Amino acid sequence: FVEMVDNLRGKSGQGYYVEMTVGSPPQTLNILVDTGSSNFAVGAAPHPFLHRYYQRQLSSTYRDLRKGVYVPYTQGKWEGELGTDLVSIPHGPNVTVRANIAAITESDKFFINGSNWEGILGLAYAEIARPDDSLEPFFDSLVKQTHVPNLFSLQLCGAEVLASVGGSMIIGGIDHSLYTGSLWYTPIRREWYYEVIIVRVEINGQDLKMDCKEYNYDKSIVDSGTTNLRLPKKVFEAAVKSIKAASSTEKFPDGFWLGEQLVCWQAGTTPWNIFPVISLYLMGEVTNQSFRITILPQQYLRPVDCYKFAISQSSTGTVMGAVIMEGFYVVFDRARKRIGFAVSACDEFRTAAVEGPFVTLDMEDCGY
Ligand SMILES: CN1C(=O)[C@@](c2ccc(OC(F)F)cc2)(c2ccc(F)c(C#CCCCF)c2)N=C1N
Repeated sequence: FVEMVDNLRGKSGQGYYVEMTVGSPPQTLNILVDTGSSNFAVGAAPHPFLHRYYQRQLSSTYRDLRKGVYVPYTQGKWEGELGTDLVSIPHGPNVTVRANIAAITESDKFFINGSNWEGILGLAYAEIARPDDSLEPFFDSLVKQTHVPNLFSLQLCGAEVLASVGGSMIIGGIDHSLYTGSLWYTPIRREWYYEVIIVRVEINGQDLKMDCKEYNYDKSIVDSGTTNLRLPKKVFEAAVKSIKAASSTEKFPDGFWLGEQLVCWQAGTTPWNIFPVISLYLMGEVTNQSFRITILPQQYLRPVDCYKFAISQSSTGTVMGAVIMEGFYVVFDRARKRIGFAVSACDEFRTAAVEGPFVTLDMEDCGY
């Protein structure tokens, strides 16, 4: 998997993308790695934010499925045309797949100005594919057509323009050099999103003491296509109160805590130690057993030395977005219906951690 290391790039808050080629001859595009959706959806017509796009006309191997797709969603919308073509990942496995491609012809608030990607690689399951679950997701095609093992892993690394970020998507395996210590696994509750179960939450060692159903209300998911840790309303309010209290030696405006206003210190003086660590305890493979992943302010204050608060409110459940994933090497073990976490290879007092087991009772009752 040596050749797949550092195959991801992005700008802070604009997602991580992998280089792909579509069609014959190959057309090079940058594609968002998105565990929170299930379509391979690519810009296929001019757009003000797109500097290149997929040209079906130019591909000898393109096949029209003669059906459209319209996807309205919360933040925006897109419209397109379904078909198939040959798809490769130059810094991925040495294979070529015939995949479904939604060629986006019209969109609103979908593409991001300056992001440097032109499409999305939906890595989640067929249940949430558009227009419906009959449209085989890319990874499913890849596994069915090739000898690639049914697993992928993501090392998303942190670190005037938006700061450039990097990482690795290891397709078909686990690269031991990308993590230290043990890999701890949480069950995939249901194969639609990468749905998981959080059984408790601590801020600086202090239990939020909520009924665990609250942490998963109405679901909890692992989503590389979301920047923030997003939390259900009641959990969000409990969390910010706790973080405000720990960092009380300094005062910040409401705009900061609402994740919309930046906060600055002079270069090098960021008081990391006034901000608490946050531990999410995930359901273990064994009943009554959990493990915790612990994240630092360095993860949840996102650089814009100016930072935005990267924890925000959700009405669609918990979203463990890039800022959770950036602490860790994350294994999407589809074959064994489980997601692994270990401390990623990528300050002086604190470190991100993955630690277990911890005995917490009635974990199945945390669902919903
Ligand atoms: C939450 N989320 C989205 O809204 C979405 C998405 C993807 C496909 C969809 O339709 C499907 F049918 F093609 C609908 C929604 C998404 C859409 C547009 C975007 F610029 C981004 C992004 C980004 C970079 C910041 C976090 F990286 C994510 N991906 C996620 N995880």
